[PDB]
Amino acid sequence: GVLNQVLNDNIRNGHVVNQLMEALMQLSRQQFPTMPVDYKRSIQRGILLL
Amino acid sequence: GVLNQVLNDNIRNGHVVNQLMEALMQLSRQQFPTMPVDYKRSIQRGILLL
Repeated sequence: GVLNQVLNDNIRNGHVVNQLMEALMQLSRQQFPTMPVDYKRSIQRGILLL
Repeated sequence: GVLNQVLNDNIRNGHVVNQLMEALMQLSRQQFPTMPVDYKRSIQRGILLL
């Protein structure tokens, strides 16, 4: 009888995080040409920690 | 009725900063063959600040 706001049924059986990891691993695999090495190093470590 | 020293009308609508940032990003992406890495690093950090 009651309306309900339900999640996707893909968030529930957690596989969204695999797409997230795919994206983050890709961004690790790139280079940051515009920016120095220390900045990229900081960011890529920050996402390896995830 | 009065003379006036008007600006360009491409400056009033801030677009010249795009020319500037494009030039700065080019200069950052280039290497400094003749010079060390600490100088390049300092310059490129100073360019990212802006």
